[PDB]
Amino acid sequence: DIIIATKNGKVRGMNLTVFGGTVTAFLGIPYAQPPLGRLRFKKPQSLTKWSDIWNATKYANSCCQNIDQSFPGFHGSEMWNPNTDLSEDCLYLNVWIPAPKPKNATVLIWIYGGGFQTGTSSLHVYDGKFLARVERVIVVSMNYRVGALGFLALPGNPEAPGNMGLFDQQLALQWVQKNIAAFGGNPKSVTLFGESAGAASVSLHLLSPGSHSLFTRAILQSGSFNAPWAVTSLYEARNRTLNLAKLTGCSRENETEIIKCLRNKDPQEILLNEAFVVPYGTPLSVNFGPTVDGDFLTDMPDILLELGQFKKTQILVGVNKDEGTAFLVYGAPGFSKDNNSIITRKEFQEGLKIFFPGVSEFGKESILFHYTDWVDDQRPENYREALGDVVGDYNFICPALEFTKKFSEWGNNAFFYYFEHRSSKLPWPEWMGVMHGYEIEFVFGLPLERRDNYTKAEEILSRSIVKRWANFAKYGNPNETQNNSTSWPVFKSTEQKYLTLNTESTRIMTKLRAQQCRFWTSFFPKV
Amino acid sequence: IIIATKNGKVRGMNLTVFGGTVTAFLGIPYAQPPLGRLRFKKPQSLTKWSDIWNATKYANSCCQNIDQSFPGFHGSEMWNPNTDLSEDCLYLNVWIPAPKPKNATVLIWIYGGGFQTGTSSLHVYDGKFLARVERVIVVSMNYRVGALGFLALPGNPEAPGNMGLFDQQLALQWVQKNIAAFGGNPKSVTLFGESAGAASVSLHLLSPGSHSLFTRAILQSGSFNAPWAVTSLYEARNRTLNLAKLTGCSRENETEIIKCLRNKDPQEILLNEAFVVPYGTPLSVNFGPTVDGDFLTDMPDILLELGQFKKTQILVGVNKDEGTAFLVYGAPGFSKDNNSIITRKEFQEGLKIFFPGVSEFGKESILFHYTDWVDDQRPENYREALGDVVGDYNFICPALEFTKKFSEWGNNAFFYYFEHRSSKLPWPEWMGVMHGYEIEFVFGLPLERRDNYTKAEEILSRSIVKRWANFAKYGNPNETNNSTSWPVFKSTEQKYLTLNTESTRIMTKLRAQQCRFWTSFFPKV
Ligand SMILES: *[C@@H]1O[C@H](CO[C@H]2O[C@@H](C)[C@@H](O)[C@@H](O)[C@@H]2O)[C@@H](O[C@@H]2O[C@H](CO)[C@@H](O)[C@H](O)[C@H]2NC(C)=O)[C@H](O)[C@H]1NC(C)=O
Ligand SMILES: *[C@H]1O[C@H](CO[C@H]2O[C@@H](C)[C@@H](O)[C@@H](O)[C@@H]2O)[C@@H](O[C@@H]2O[C@H](CO)[C@@H](O)[C@H](O)[C@H]2NC(C)=O)[C@H](O)[C@H]1NC(C)=O
Ligand SMILES: *[C@@H]1O[C@H](CO)[C@@H](O[C@@H]2O[C@H](CO)[C@@H](O)[C@H](O)[C@H]2NC(C)=O)[C@H](O)[C@H]1NC(C)=O
Ligand SMILES: *[C@@H]1O[C@H](CO)[C@@H](O[C@H]2O[C@H](CO)[C@@H](O)[C@H](O)[C@H]2NC(C)=O)[C@H](O)[C@H]1NC(C)=O
Ligand SMILES: O=S(=O)(NC[C@@H]1CCCN(Cc2ccccc2)C1)c1ccc2ccccc2c1
Ligand SMILES: O=S(=O)(NC[C@@H]1CCCN(Cc2ccccc2)C1)c1ccc2ccccc2c1
Ligand SMILES: *[C@@H]1O[C@H](COC2O[C@@H](C)[C@@H](O)[C@@H](O)[C@@H]2O)[C@@H](O)[C@H](O)[C@H]1NC(C)=O
Ligand SMILES: *[C@@H]1O[C@H](CO[C@@H]2O[C@@H](C)[C@@H](O)[C@@H](O)[C@@H]2O)[C@@H](O)[C@H](O)[C@H]1NC(C)=O
Ligand SMILES: *[C@@H]1O[C@H](CO)[C@@H](O)[C@H](O)[C@H]1NC(C)=O
Ligand SMILES: *[C@@H]1O[C@H](CO)[C@@H](O)[C@H](O)[C@H]1NC(C)=O
Ligand SMILES: *[C@@H]1O[C@H](CO)[C@@H](O)[C@H](O)[C@H]1NC(C)=O
Ligand SMILES: *[C@@H]1O[C@H](CO)[C@@H](O)[C@H](O)[C@H]1NC(C)=O
Ligand SMILES: *[C@@H]1O[C@H](CO)[C@@H](O)[C@H](O)[C@H]1NC(C)=O
Ligand SMILES: *[C@@H]1O[C@H](CO)[C@@H](O)[C@H](O)[C@H]1NC(C)=O
Ligand SMILES: *[C@H]1O[C@H](CO)[C@@H](O)[C@H](O)[C@H]1NC(C)=O
Ligand SMILES: *[C@H]1O[C@H](CO)[C@@H](O)[C@H](O)[C@H]1NC(C)=O
Ligand SMILES: *[C@H]1O[C@H](CO)[C@@H](O)[C@H](O)[C@H]1NC(C)=O
Ligand SMILES: [Cl-]
Ligand SMILES: [Cl-]
Repeated sequence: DIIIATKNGKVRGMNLTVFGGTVTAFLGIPYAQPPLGRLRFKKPQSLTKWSDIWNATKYANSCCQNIDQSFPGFHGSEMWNPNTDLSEDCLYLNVWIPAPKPKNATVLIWIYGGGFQTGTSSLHVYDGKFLARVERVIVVSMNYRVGALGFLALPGNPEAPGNMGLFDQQLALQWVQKNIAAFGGNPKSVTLFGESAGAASVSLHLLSPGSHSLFTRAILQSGSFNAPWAVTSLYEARNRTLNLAKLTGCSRENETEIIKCLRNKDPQEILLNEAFVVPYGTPLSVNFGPTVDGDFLTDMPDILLELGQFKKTQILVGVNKDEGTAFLVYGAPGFSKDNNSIITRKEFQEGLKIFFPGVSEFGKESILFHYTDWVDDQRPENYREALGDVVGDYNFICPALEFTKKFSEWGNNAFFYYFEHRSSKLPWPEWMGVMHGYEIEFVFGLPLERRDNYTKAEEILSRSIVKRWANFAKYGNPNETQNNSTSWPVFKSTEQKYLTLNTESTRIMTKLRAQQCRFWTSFFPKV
Repeated sequence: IIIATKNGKVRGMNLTVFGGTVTAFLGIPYAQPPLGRLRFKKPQSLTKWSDIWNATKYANSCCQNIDQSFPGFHGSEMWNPNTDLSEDCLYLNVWIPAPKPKNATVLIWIYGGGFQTGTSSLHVYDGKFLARVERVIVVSMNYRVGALGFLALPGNPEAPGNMGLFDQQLALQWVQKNIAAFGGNPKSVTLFGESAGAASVSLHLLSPGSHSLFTRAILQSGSFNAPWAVTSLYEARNRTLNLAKLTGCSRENETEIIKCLRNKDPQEILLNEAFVVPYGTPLSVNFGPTVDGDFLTDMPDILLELGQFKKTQILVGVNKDEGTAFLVYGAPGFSKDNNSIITRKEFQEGLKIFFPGVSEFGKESILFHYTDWVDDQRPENYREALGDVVGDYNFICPALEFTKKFSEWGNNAFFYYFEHRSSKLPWPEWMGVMHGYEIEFVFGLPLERRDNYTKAEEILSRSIVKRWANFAKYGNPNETNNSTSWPVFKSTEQKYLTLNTESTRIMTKLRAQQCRFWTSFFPKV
């Protein structure tokens, strides 16, 4: 029988057969009191103690969230939708342990993305059994509250203070500290990693003093807090709180009556109004996300970064080749996943209106001018690819590069990567390229499974990335082997070297998309 | 089998070597691990252990950056560490003839690696052949490299400089207090080393605290007066502060700088070592020996001219093509994968990379002196000139100058010029007889006939092996009847012995016309 004694009680797991070995899995451990009833919109309350044995043998409920139904039946969009029932009672975590039990294993803690409005740790692409099996690491992941239930903010009011989903994540890290030894893991060797809004969350744990003792190192995939979508100003968030009140007939004279009113709405009545709190949004709108709450964040994060007030540790950062393409088929004119989306100069100008709704006509012209110095005038694909790059540079690449620059300037080793391989099984069309989110399956080792019809090159790439990630967690250095391997050098703000990841050649290069990023850092803010 | 050292018992291993047996002790600890509060400090003497230490595997190599310019390539990876890296690395190895001798001369090897890399467990430093064929006891030790071994704030015991030099000194101390228990003679000990190991050896000649720890010295392709060998206290101060800024460790206080640096991950020290110098070259020594006021009481060249050093017999030499290895770590037009033919303009660009602070006039004068072609048709003329510039300035001419001055104090000195290119050499033919590729002949590797060496290579390696062990035992590098006698190097005739498979001649005034530039004109540009 598979039983571990946690400080809240005993849990029962399951045995999994992975590559002729075993992985012990405990799926669905609770780490907090369910945020029901009067605990709606409050920080997670710590768990008590049960006397039974909790049966951690299935994934648990996913937190309440709207679903993406833009392409019914499409594996492309549906692989991100929740694969367990939805409920407000969702504060559960999973643990994958290598067999035979380790004695001081390094722990990798995954934090999913989803614009802070969607996501769940139970998705097939976040399956930590391969990492446990192949690299002997413990893998942990948690469900955290998304949308208004996760990030509604009346700043300074404990009834709805903001950043609750981030405190959710933080509590799960507290659990790993208190309990992971009992499973064989070293609480002094804990590496957070996440993707997109999960990576933005990981960068915010670097800034937040209450997290500093809960992990060792950070891995940020396709996101950072200084991305234009990741943080809301303190008073833009309280404004959206009040318009959600109005949208459900909860406008009141004092804030705590507002909250008491919101607490008796049914989740669906809240999720049904979340889109409407922003006047005019883009496909990258975060309706309810991290804010300056005075608690988890004591200042706008760009200030803390500049002043050097953050955890001093090693980081691993990178981005994908085609971050922007996914968002074009969610609101730009002339774009479909089912045709090759050749657009015109004026469709391109309408695209920019979709993604830059508040920008002047001169600013939209300067973006267009910077992105139309074609190598070949036709190339019908010019304007289609230009728009993908505008979205991808402004929203993911240039901020990740800026964060790594500023962070490395205070003396810790930083490593940067450019992921360039398109998955051979990728359900989206070819013109969308190396999309946002489609390195995750390679980070978790899914191509190591041969019955799954990936290419042998893809198994070798995924085997490499798994090794480099797990070595970075263990040693602070994303090396593969000492010989017959390209050295991944540290990213310093002068040379700015990064490693490229694909099947043909891993190369050291420098100054990734510097001529694009110079626009967003040095011209666009002045517009 | 087991031996009792003054601090506990160690257990060894049997090696079967050329029909006989060699008894090996690999990975004996000789100092406390320089960890935690001991990082950057001198080595702390060890205290007795009650168990039995098992010196049966090579130990951890000291933290160091790894040459990964050529992933897969044997010619560079054979210098990379072949045990795990760790700050816990002050171990040494001992190889003993079988059956046990009772008063064997000891040969102590100090490896090179520009003071930044290296380890005693490399295959080309395997001491079992020397013990088997000549009945000498061979020792080698790991010492700290890079900033972890040579970070200097002069006068502060928390980071004084030369810590890696004192590592070597503590290992020499262990041999004085323990080699007799193994069957060795502490009164017959010869240091030998290559490149930075050779420079290390020559500094042990100058440092009075090492005076009593050895008898004689062998210096392969290096000496302390080489331009890359010693950092000024000025340079060391600029580089320690630069490492502080690069790690986030700038403080207003020296001791706060070091308390911050003791908290850094070793990789955060290693991976910043490269940026502490603005104008680096492929021969840059980021953190090397300094005048610390302890190991070195004064500037080495002063101690040399005044005669303030251990008086004894020394054996010194260089290889024919010392410079070529460095040409593929920076110079333009050079590759291990093509014949590296270059033009006069590319030659001028190589000079820029090797001499970044030299005036345009001085770089012109380097050019002129090295372009008096015997045959001005050969397209490889400039390729050869540049390797000869680097080799003469950095290794050959400093070694000749060192041997001249050392000899003028009544000491018997012997100089050699090694010209054999190994038949197995992984690097292209144009690099010739490279830096570091006499070592495998000195350690007896070609004596193993299941190894793709040539017959001539076995015979050449057997005489070098014999001559070296003879210099250790008797103070004179003699050999067998049919064997050229090796005459003493003296300032006026300047005789040296040539080493190759064809014929070993006696010649005079090695490369005198090249070196006249580096001693008598270059110092004035
Ligand atoms: C003594 O150190 C200073 C500081 O130098 C920089 O070197 C960088 C590569 C990097 O490692 C960084 O940590 C450090 O700041 C040297 O100063 C510089 O000199 C060059 C001229 O060659 C100028 O171009 C730089 O602007 C200047 N930088 C600063 C900050 O002053 C200086 O050269 C060095 N001197 C010696 C003799 O080593
Ligand atoms: C061991 O290593 C090479 C691969 O080294 C390439 O591996 C990359 C991950 C990267 O680190 C890079 O620096 C390194 O050079 C092995 O090579 C490859 O071998 C497979 C078959 O096993 C071929 O299908 C590939 O085309 C080939 N890629 C190359 C050569 O770039 C190789 O087997 C081995 N090399 C040696 C010298 O032992
Ligand atoms: C990757 O590089 C790291 C260096 O950062 C290697 O780390 C040492 O690893 C061993 C385990 O084999 C430890 O016992 C040492 O203490 C580590 N030392 C340091 C300074 O980190 C690691 O072994 C390398 N891994 C591979 C597969 O090459
Ligand atoms: C697991 O590994 C840790 C180190 O990461 C061990 O902790 C030791 O080192 C700590 C450094 O942070 C110090 O607190 C102590 O020297 C030591 N901690 C102790 C003895 O509790 C930890 O012991 C390991 N646990 C094992 C091997 O079971
Ligand atoms: O809460 S979200 O609305 N999630 C819904 C998304 C809409 C964008 C496409 N997909 C995800 C996706 C991923 C890959 C490939 C196909 C589809 C569904 C949201 C909102 C802002 C973000 C801002 C940044 C990143 C993610 C964000 C997610
Ligand atoms: O240890 S190093 O830091 N590494 C750079 C070297 C460049 C020389 C080629 N190799 C080693 C090598 C050896 C032989 C033949 C092929 C290759 C790697 C270093 C740094 C300064 C030096 C200065 C002087 C001498 C040696 C030095 C070594
Ligand atoms: C805050 O937001 C206000 C938005 O008002 C709106 O009405 C609500 C109900 C929603 O449906 C939104 O779509 C509407 O835009 C702004 O009117 C106000 O100026 C903002 N700022 C401040 C400082 O109040
Ligand atoms: C959890 O399940 C318990 C039953 O264990 C069951 O019996 C054991 C031996 C295994 O076979 C297991 O797979 C079976 O499901 C119940 O007795 C217990 O009440 C359950 N606990 C809770 C909290 O529901
Ligand atoms: C779990 O796996 C272990 C080790 O592989 C095995 O000994 C045991 O029988 C399994 N227990 C189950 C399936 O309950
Ligand atoms: C040393 O190795 C021997 C090999 O025979 C082993 O028996 C012994 O347990 C080891 N002792 C140690 C590590 O103290
Ligand atoms: C060798 O060892 C003996 C051991 O008694 C010692 O007396 C002698 O001085 C040593 N020296 C030499 C040069 O052999
Ligand atoms: C160095 O500065 C620290 C800062 O408080 C101080 O405690 C220490 O005594 C200082 N030491 C010297 C020698 O100035
Ligand atoms: C040798 O190779 C290097 C790098 O590949 C190149 O720059 C150089 O021009 C080549 N030289 C010749 C003669 O082919
Ligand atoms: C000698 O060469 C052969 C192939 O040519 C190789 O297999 C063998 O291992 C080599 N010898 C040694 C000692 O490596
Ligand atoms: C493809 O996408 C939509 C299909 O509804 C359409 O508006 C767009 O113009 C189409 N483009 C083509 C077919 O090139
Ligand atoms: C070396 O090893 C054995 C094993 O202990 C030792 O007794 C003997 O002196 C040597 N001889 C052989 C054949 O190993
Ligand atoms: C060389 O070794 C010693 C030292 O001079 C001497 O006794 C011996 O006879 C010499 N042998 C030859 C062959 O020169
Ligand atoms: Cl996502
Ligand atoms: Cl060397």
